[PDB]
This record gives sequence, structure tokens and C-alpha cells, in this order.
Amino acid sequence: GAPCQVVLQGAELNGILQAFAPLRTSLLDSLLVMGDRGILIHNTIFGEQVFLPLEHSQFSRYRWRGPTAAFLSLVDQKRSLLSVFRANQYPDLRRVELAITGQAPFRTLVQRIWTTTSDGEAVELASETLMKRELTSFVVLVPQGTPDVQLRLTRPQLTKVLNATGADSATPTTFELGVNGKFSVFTTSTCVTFAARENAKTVYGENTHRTFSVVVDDCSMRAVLRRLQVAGGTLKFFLTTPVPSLCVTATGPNAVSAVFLLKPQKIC
Amino acid sequence: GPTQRHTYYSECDEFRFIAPRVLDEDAPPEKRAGVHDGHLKRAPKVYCGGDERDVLRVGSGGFWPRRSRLWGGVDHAPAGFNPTVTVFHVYDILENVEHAYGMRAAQFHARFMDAITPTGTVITLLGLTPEGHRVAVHVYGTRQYFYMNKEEVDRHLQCRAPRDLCERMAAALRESPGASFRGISADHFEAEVVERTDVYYYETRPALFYRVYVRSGRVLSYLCDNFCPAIKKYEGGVDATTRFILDNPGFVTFGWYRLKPGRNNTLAQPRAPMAFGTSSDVEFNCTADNLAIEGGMSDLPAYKLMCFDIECKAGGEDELAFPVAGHPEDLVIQISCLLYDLSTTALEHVLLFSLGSCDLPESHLNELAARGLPTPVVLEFDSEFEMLLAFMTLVKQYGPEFVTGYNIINFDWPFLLAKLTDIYKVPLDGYGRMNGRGVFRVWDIGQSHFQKRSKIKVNGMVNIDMYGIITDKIKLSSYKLNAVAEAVLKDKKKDLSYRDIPAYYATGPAQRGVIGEYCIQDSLLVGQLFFKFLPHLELSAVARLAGINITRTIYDGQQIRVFTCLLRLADQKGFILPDTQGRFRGRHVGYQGARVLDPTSGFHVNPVVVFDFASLYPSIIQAHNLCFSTLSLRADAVAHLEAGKDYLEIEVGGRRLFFVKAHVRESLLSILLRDWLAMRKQIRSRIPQSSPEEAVLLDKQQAAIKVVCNSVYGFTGVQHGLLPCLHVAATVTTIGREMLLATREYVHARWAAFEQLLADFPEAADMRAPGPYSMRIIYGDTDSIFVLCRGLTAAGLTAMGDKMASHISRALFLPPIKLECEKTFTKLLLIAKKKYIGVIYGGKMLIKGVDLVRKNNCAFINRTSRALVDLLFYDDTVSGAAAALAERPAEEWLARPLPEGLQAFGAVLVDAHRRITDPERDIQDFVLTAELSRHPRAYTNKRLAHLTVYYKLMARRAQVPSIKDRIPYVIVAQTREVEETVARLARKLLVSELAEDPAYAIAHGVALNTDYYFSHLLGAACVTFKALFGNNAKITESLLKRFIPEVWHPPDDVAARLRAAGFGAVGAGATAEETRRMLHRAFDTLA
DNA sequence: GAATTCGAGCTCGGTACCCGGGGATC
DNA sequence: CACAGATCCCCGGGTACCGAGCTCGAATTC
Ligand SMILES: Cc1cn([C@H]2C[C@H](O)[C@@H](COP(=O)(O)OP(=O)(O)OP(=O)(O)O)O2)c(=O)[nH]c1=O
Ligand SMILES: [Mg+2]
Ligand SMILES: [Mg+2]
Ligand SMILES: [Mg+2]
Ligand SMILES: [Mg+2]
Ligand SMILES: [Mg+2]
Repeated sequence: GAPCQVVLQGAELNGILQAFAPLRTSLLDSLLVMGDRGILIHNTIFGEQVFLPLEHSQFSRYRWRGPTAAFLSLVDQKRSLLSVFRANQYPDLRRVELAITGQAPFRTLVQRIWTTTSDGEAVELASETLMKRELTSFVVLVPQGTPDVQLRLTRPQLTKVLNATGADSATPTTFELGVNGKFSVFTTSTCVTFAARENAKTVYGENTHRTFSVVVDDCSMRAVLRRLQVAGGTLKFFLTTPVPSLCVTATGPNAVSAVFLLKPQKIC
Repeated sequence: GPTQRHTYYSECDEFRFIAPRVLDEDAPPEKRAGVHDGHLKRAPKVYCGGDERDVLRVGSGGFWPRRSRLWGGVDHAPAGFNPTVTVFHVYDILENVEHAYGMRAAQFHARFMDAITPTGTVITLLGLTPEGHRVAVHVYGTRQYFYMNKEEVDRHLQCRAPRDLCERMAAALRESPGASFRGISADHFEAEVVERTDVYYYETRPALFYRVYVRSGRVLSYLCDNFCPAIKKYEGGVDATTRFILDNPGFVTFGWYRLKPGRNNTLAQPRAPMAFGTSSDVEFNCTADNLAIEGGMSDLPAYKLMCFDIECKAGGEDELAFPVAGHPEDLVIQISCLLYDLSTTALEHVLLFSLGSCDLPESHLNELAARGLPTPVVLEFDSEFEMLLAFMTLVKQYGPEFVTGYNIINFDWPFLLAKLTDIYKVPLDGYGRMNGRGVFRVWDIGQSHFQKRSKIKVNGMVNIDMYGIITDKIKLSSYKLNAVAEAVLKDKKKDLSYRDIPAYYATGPAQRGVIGEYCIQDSLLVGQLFFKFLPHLELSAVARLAGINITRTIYDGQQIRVFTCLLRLADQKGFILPDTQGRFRGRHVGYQGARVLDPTSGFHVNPVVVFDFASLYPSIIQAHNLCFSTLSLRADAVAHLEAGKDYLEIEVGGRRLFFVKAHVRESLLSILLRDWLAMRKQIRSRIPQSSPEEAVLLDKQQAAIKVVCNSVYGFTGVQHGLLPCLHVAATVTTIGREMLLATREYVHARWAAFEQLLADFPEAADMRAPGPYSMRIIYGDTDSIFVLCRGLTAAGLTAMGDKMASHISRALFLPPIKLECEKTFTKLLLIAKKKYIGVIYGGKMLIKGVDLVRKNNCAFINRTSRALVDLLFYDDTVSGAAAALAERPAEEWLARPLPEGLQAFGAVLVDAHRRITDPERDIQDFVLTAELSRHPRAYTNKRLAHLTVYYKLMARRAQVPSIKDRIPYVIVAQTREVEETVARLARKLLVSELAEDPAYAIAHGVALNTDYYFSHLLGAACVTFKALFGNNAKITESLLKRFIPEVWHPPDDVAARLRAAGFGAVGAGATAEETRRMLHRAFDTLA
């Protein structure tokens, strides 16, 4: 078909709608950096950078020809190219195709919708198809490399560690990992701790020997990661940079991640 | 000396010496700021070059011309001056009371002394002879009068003879609250019993009135406002000049005249040089019977035009503040004064009054001599008083009949007169044409809440400010003299801003000469404007036809023209015009206006014939015989007349109204309108036989006469205006709405199929273009209808549209009414009700109220909007795409790619987006305007951008605008400083708080609000081109912003720490390969 | 004990009118 | 003192919702 082509028929689409299920409106005023290896959905909430990768294998058909393209999600500044994948926006939806057609400085992407009928066919809701134009100038700053040490968590675990963290700039927090399983997310007047294995405070992870004590000055982590309603996931630390960053990737239906910048005051 | 005293300075020996201190050249640098002040005791002198003279010394020599004969009583004419006067152009008519005790020694004849015996009113005719002698003829006789109903006065104040009524009117004046009518007797008020008819209705019967001859017409203003306020006075607002013009058939307020032998043999009685009331050469004492109109002469006499321009300096602590007349240190420094000849249009003298030394630059002197213009006579003064006294002495001695200038009523004359009255206490009542007791006054709008204009009334001097003449003959955003000069004269002038005059004036005479050059060049431009437009000739045509003098024509408005024309007609027919206004003083309307049919909005590429009625409402008034005198509200007055044959009957405002027809009583408004419509038709009969530059001026002159024609209608429908009748005005509009619909239904019924069109017009046979025919009105307005002729060729469609229009006008409407095919659009974009663009057949673009023709916007948005509409209309392959846009409903374009032609239509927008951010952005392209249009206190919504900037200008002591000025302003970017300043003078600020003015925003380099200006560029595009998209401004807006290049950055204070954290950038700030290789580095870094 | 929910309320701006005011058009 | 008329679009500023979110707080309810 048309040159770059991303199709989600049913039964792999159900996974992608499930990924967008919790997120609510969060990733609607977003940026969609499509290309090889898939689509990256980037947004800024509260001053932090949140990402949602969507691999090329993770579509019923993903096909790309040309340089990567980047779309604002708000088509005509209200609607959204991801609003299709919402929780209950279109009840009877089955399928979406994203067809891109143009030349490298100017591509446009069109999104058609397909709802189930009886007797195995689909009505195209041509009242609500979307058309976007490739940005025609953009640059994003995506995370890179791999973390220093990453630990997997759960809903109750992650809920309580987010409870431990601060309120405003007065009280900076710190994810130190001590020797032989002293994972700790404290602040002055609240502190929580886990065991790191390679019951109920025994988190699993890898490269657990890599102790530190990271420090954050900006306490928007709680708001940020609560909006996305993360169900517990990876907590990845990145420190071989002048500015350490911590990434958080829910293990629920989605892989929605959020990088938070830990100020340069890195010590063990 | 003179019988009557001369109230102008013929001599002075002490005055108030104000002058800047920098004028005293050899004095230490610290006695230089400020001004001198304080009384000095020497006659005021003037230094013209090397010579020197007293200002007020006429003598033989002189530094400026003089046309005066007397000067402070001395008679400076060659002995044996006695020019014979048989014909005298008259340009102004004064009136002024004259007391027979005051003219004892004046040595008149009996027949004028008895015409002023306690008192009389004297009608002074000012003018020239064919040999250039300034005449002043005094017309004795001519006393005003009003009517009161005989029975009504007989009842409300028991009356048996007229004399008993004269007695009672005297009796009532002698008891007045403050003793203004001392000695008034029963003989100042002669009366008779006349047999007149009120003019409001057909049923009215001719009653018996008393016609009460007042003298000293201010007593008539009392005896009209305070005498028995429950009786109805009829014509007590008609001044003595109008009585003079009308009572004498043939007389005009502007035209040649002639002295006659008179009633028995009585002659013009030439006054003696001492008994002169005016500054004229020869003077006479006539009565109305010694005068004849002398038709056959047309030409204009030798009258003089002064074209002055003052320049002022501010001399306070802040010499960058703008001058203020009340401040004794903000003084006039220069007065340019050009002296043209009005007949030959030849500049005769170029005078420059200058406080202190002024050496005009040689380049300017040589440009003058190169163009043939006189050499500048620079007159130097020491003090401002001497300079202004010499200017007023020139004005009194030369006596220019016409004065002009640019903005001379809002700045120049108010500045000068405020000086001469506040500061120097000079009586201007004698500096006009009368030697004293004349009007020399200015009026400005001053929160009056109706006043249309700031006036000026000097006696015997017609001030035509070219500012007001040009605001109503050219649509410009800015009416500064430089913009007007470029737009009319094609003359890129250099302006000197008042902020740069102190720096210049402080330097030697050579920079003061530079100021004097900019002063002279301003007045030379204004003289060029005056002689391009020649306002005196058009305004005198109007004054001649109306019956008012020329100054009332320039100033008093459209109603007194109609009232005087109607008054002439009424007095002939035996009618009288009641006073109602004598007792008298939100988008609300008085009655129902005209119908505006609903447009089938959109881009119409088929022919659109535009019919419309010629002179619609005047033709209705004439066709249907509408008047006051023909109206009957009650169906009895016409109970002896056939319906439909002797009278029309129409439901107006749900009130049945009977307008009897002519052959029963001719309308008075019909005859009035005849005269004015003939005048307009005569102007239009010279448009096809004139220059292109002359057809444009003639177009504007016929448009002015059109306004006076439509004001006959308008004069009926003015509430609390003179002699209104909203039954006539509402009838006019009711018939207008009926005719618009009658025409639409006729076109829809008769010519629905091509066979019927061909049956009426066989020349349609060669006009059938290939589509399927139809002929549907797709729009209309008060008189026009836009007939979308499908299946017909645009080629001969106007030639048959003329025949259609004659067919319709013959079939439907009465004879004076006439529909006529005036255009044919080969393409039309019916945007909204009063909005459309369209290219007339094989020709010009007509833009009607779509904000390219509106003075709001900035030249940037107008330039790009014009570029877009030119694409739509002229550039084919965008008219194809645009006409293709209608094959889909608008919302389908939100999904589908727009047709492949329209891409260039967004290239313009894209370019404009580029052009709006570019950091040269000369901000004269970004200057919005708005008219003030009322005192800033008379607003209720005081949150307007031009009010914001008005107060910013008054806060900084800059030049505060005037009530109908245009207030230019930029929208500056919202910056934390601007935020703090607005709250200081008290988020996202309003556009009324980001409202700087351009002079400031350049001086202080305040940067423009790119967001606003582009959102309004797209807003103008959306307002126009919503017609392509089903009139959906929403959809249009969305589809236009899809053109614009979208851009995304990680912001600074984010990009900083990312570049610090070893993230490379990929996109703008690197070569394309470098971005690709870094993108490789990232993708393999994540993978 | 503790993952829902949805009442509870609460600030969110799009949308709708409304109004004055500029300034066009008959 | 001063004084033609009306209609009508669009913009700016104001105000009044209210559908939609979306964050705690004691109710269920694992
Ligand atoms: C322009 C204008 C029109 N009108 C009214 C009166 C008109 O009869 C009616 C139609 O307007 P117009 O077409 O503008 O004027 P017109 O048709 O009377 O004159 P013309 O022959 O040049 O076309 O609108 C005014 O009252 N005042 C005006 O200033
Ligand atoms: Mg000036
Ligand atoms: Mg001026
Ligand atoms: Mg007309
Ligand atoms: Mg016409
Ligand atoms: Mg017209």
C-alpha cells in the first residue's frame, strides 16, 4: 500500500488498547516520533519527560520507508491521534491503520477507524478519521544507554515508595542502595526499605552491587507517576552522566516510562 | 476717530516678553535653559533680514503684503480712491445688530437709520469686485419673524389686536430674569395676521397665524424659548441670513451680485471711510431691492488663500514633552504662512514668522526658485508675542478670505488662540473681517455626545482645514500629513518630529532654518492638497444650492441644508415648519431600515449580474410622493379620494399611512430632491469625459451630493432633530424592502427557464454558455440584487442586463424609480451579509467590507490578505481548487487532502509566517489604528487598545490625540517587564494592555507580539475564506493552520542540561548527515 | 488489614452567548 | 450647543456554565 504503513487489526490491537487503558488523557498533547523500530510517544508532564515505546513488531503490520517522522498528536489542536486507543472513546472499535504518504520534509499521516459489525465486516467512521502533517522541523532528546542498576517493583511497593517521597523543594529525597540488600527510599520524616535479590520487601533486580545515593531536588515525581497510574515496574538509575536520571517503566499492559532528573549531587 | 471702535491692535507699547534663553547667543551656557518672561516696554518689532520695523506700523513700506485700507482709523488709500462697484462676488454673509444711536455720526441716509431705529439686523455681504476691491455691502431691512397660531395666541393671552400682542411680547421680555432687553417697546415686534398652513399633514387646513417680525434676533431666541412655552412657534430658528436669501427670490449665499437702481430710485449709499465696519476697501449701504443676482457670471474673483502651519517648542524641565498652550514656556517658534491666489491658484507669497534667527538652507531656497515659487520672506522676532502679533496683523491686514492648513482646527488655531487669549490677553473679536465684535472662536467636540466635528468660525474668513477634507475623500489608516502626502500627492516628504525640535532650535540659526524649512514644506504640501481637491468650489456649489453660507456648509451638517431647502419650498407653497426642537436636547434605532437578503455564501464562478436601483430612496420619495404635507395618518383626509388612484396606502410600523399622490398635492421633498438630483447628475455627466485623476475626484463629488440627497430621507428619520417625521422615513424604508422582494420575485417568476428569457430578449440566443441555465438571486442589500446567471455567458450579460433592468423597472415600479444592471462579476466570493469580493467582468476587483478595505488592520495583514485573494481570483489553478472545494461538505476536508491546486494558497501563508518573525520587522507594517470617536470618558468599555494607548500618550506628555483622530498602536510582546508595568498602572495580558504606540516602541526598542499578529493574519484569512468551506470559520481556521510549519524544541533550561548530559542534538543546529549519524548513535545506543 | 469507586467536591478551559465598539455596507 | 438614516459583521472583553476529567476518603472488600 502507501509507503509507510502501520496496521493494527484485532487481536494485537487489543494489546495496544490495553497499554493505553490506564493512562487516561495523559499522552494526548504528546509527540509521536515514528520510524524504524516503532513509534515513540513522548510527552512532558509537570516538567518531566515521559515516553511510551511501541515496537515495529508490536503492530499487526509495521512498515517504514524514509527518515523518521514526528507528529504532534493534537490534530487541529483538540483531537488526538492516540484518542482512538483510549479506554472507552469508541466502544465498538476493532482496528486502526496509520498510512503515511509524502516526501521526506513533508509527509502527512492519516488515521482511519474500523468498528466491528455483525457478519465479519467493518464500517469506516469517516466522520472521525484524522490527518496530521509531519512536523517539518523537530528534535527530541530521548534517553540513552542502559542504567547503572535496575530494580523491579510492584503496586504496593511502588505506591509506598512514592508515599515516602517529598512534597516541595524543602526536603530532597534519596534512593540509596546499601551493601547486601539495603535498598532504601527515604527522606527526613519518612523512610522505606527493601531487600534486593538477584516476601513483602524483597524486590528483584540485577547488578545489585552498584551502590549509590542519588538525590532529587524536584518533588514532581509523585504527581507525575500517579497520573500515569503505574502498576509497579522497573526503577532504573542512570549516573554515568553529569546529571543522573532515574527512569520508571510500568510492567502493566504498557511500557510507559518516565525519566526524572536527579541533581548532580551524586555520592554513595 | 471711527464711529465704531476697532478692537484689534493698531498700536502697542508694552507686552509680555517671553522668549527662549538660548536666543541670547553671548551668555554663559548655564543661563540658556528655560525662557525669559515678563513685561517689556517697546513697540513690537519685526526684523525682515537686515531691516527692522514696528509690527503695527502700516506706513508705506512693509515686510508682508497688505490689502487693508484702514488701519486703526487712519485711511491708507491713495486719495481719490473711489472705485465704482457694479458687480461684486459674495463669498460670506454676516449678520450683526446695528444701533441707530450708534451710527449717529456715521452719516447714513434716512432709509437705513430708520431700518435700525432702536436696533436692526444688518446683513453684511462680504466679497470682491472683478478688479479685486474688497467690498462689504450692508443690507438694511431684513428682519426675522416667526408664526404663532392666531386662535391659540388669542386664547392663551387674551388678544384683540396685533398691537396688543406686540405689547405682550414686549411685556414678557421686560420681566426677563437678567436685564438683557432693556427699554424694549411695543414697536420692536411688528406683527400681522397671515393665512398659512402647517406642513405636517394632508388633512391640515390653512389657519390664521400671526407673523411676528422681531429685530435683533437674539430677542427672537428668547421670545422663542421663553415666551409662552405652551404655544407653538413655527419658524423661530430661521436666522436673518436665511430670511434674506429666501425672501428675495434669486439671491444666493455664494455668487456674483449687482447693485441696482432700487425701489423708487434709491441707491447703494457708499459709506464713508470712517464708518466702515469691516476691513474692506469699499463699503455700501443697500437694502434688498438695490441688489440683483447678476446671473451669467460664474468665475471666481481674485480671493486670497492663506495656508498656515505653526511649529511649537516645549520649554519646561522636560523639553521632550509635547507643547501645551496654557504653559507660558511652551511657545510657538515658527509660523509658516503661504499666500496663494484662489482664482489663478498661484502661490504669491511665502512668509515665515520665526522667533529668533532663522537662515533657511540654500538647498531649500534653490528648490523653491527651481519650482518657480516666491522667495521666502523670513521675518524674525525676539518674543513670541511679537511673532504672534505680527501673524495676527498679517491676518487682519492681508485678510485672506480663505484660510487652510492641516489640522488647523485641532492644533494650530487652538494653540495660537490659547496663547493670544490666556497668556497675552489679546481680544480676537476684531481680528476677523469686522473691526470688532466679530466671532473668532474655535469649538471642539469636548464630550458633547453628538458633535460630529470641531468647528471654527472666524467672521468673513472661511477656514477649510484639509484634515477634515481629506478624511472624507480618502480611506487611509493614518492621516498624518506624510502619509496623506504620499498617498495623494506622491510626495515622500521628510517629517520633523516635535521631539527633535528642541535639539535643533538650541543650535544656531542654521538649524532653526531647517525647522523653518520643514514648516514651509508642510504648508506647500497642504497647498497642493487644497488645489488638488479644491474644496472651496464643491462646498460653494453646495452652499449656493442649499441657501446657507459657505461656513455653515463646511461645519453645520446635513440637516441645515435640507432644512433650508425645505424652508424655501414650504414658504413658496404656503406652509410653515413648526419648531419642536426648541424644547429639546446602546445601539438603538428609530424605525426599521432596509432588507439584506441572505447570501448563498461561497465562491461563485458563474456570472453574477448585480442590478440595483439608481437613487433608491430619493426615487421612492419622488415616485410615491412622500412628504409631510402628503401624509395622512387617519383614513378620513382621503375619504373623498379614490384609493390607489389618488393616494397610496401602506402599513408602516403596523400603522396604516395614506400618502396622497401628486395631482392632489405634490410632495415638498420631491421638489427638493429634484434640485439635488439634477446637481448630482450634472457632476456624473462629466466622469466619462475627464482624466482618470479627474474622474476619481468627480466620483467623490457626486458621492457628496449623493449624501445630501439621501439626507433628505435621513432628515425625516432623525429623532429630536429639526422637523422630523418618522412616518415618512419608515415609509421610505418600507417601500424599499417591498421593492427588493418584488424584484426578486419578478426575476424568479418570469425568467426561470431560458425560453422565457429568450422570449423577452432574443439577444440571449447568442449568450447560452454550455451548462444548465438558471437565474436565482443569491444576495441582495437595500437596493441591489445579485442574480447568479447560470448557463449564460458573461460576455454580453451586462448588455442584456441593462435590458432586463429596464424590463423590470417598466413592469414593476413607478417612473422615477429605475433598476439598472450595474456590474457583472465573473467570480464572486459571497462571504457574509455586507462582505464580498469579486472580479467585475474582464476587469477590476471589488472588495466590499472584508477588512482589506477597513482601516483597522496593519499593512502586513492587509498585504498578505490581498496576496491570498489575488491568488483565489486571478491565479487559475487556485480558482479551480477553490471551486472544487464545494463538491465536498466542509468537514470532509478535515480528513482528505485538499485539492492539489490550493498549495500555492498556503505558500503565501507560510511565507507570511516567515516574514512575521524575521528580526528586521519594520514596525510600520505592524501599526494598527482605531478612531477615538468620543471623549475617553464617554466610553463604557474602557478596555480598548486605542484607549490604553491614548492614556499612555497622555501619561508621557506626548501629543494626546483628538476625538476623531486615529490612534496608531502596536501590540508589543508580553514580557515580565510589561506585565509588571501594567499591574503597576493597574497571567496572560489582554490585547488592550499590550497596546504600545509605535513611536515609543521604536525609541525604546519594544518588540512586537508575534503571536498576536500571526493569529490575526490567520484570522483575516479565516474570515474571508470561510466561504470556501461552508462558512465554517472553525474548519477554515483548522485547515489554514495546517499550512503553517510546526516546530518543536526541548526548551532552554531543558536543552542546557541535556547538552550537558552528553545528549547530542539531531535536527536544526547541525548538518543533515550529522543529525543522521547521531540518530544512528542513539538507535544503537538504545538497542 | 487494603485495591475500588465514585460521591464528594474542584479547579479546568472549551463553548456559548452576550455586550460594546469599530467601522463597514446600503 | 449640536444634530441625516439603518443594518450588520467581527473582535475584544466579560461572564456563566458544565462535561471531563482526576485527586483524596472514608465506604467495601479482598
Ligand atoms: C450610501 C448610502 C446609502 N443610503 C441608503 C439610501 C439609498 O437610497 C440606499 C441605497 O444605497 P446606494 O446604492 O448606496 O445609493 P443609491 O442607490 O441611492 O444611489 P446610487 O444611484 O448611486 O446607487 O441606501 C443612505 O441612506 N446613505 C448612504 O450614505
Ligand atoms: Mg503644524
Ligand atoms: Mg497643522
Ligand atoms: Mg443604488
Ligand atoms: Mg445603480
Ligand atoms: Mg448599491
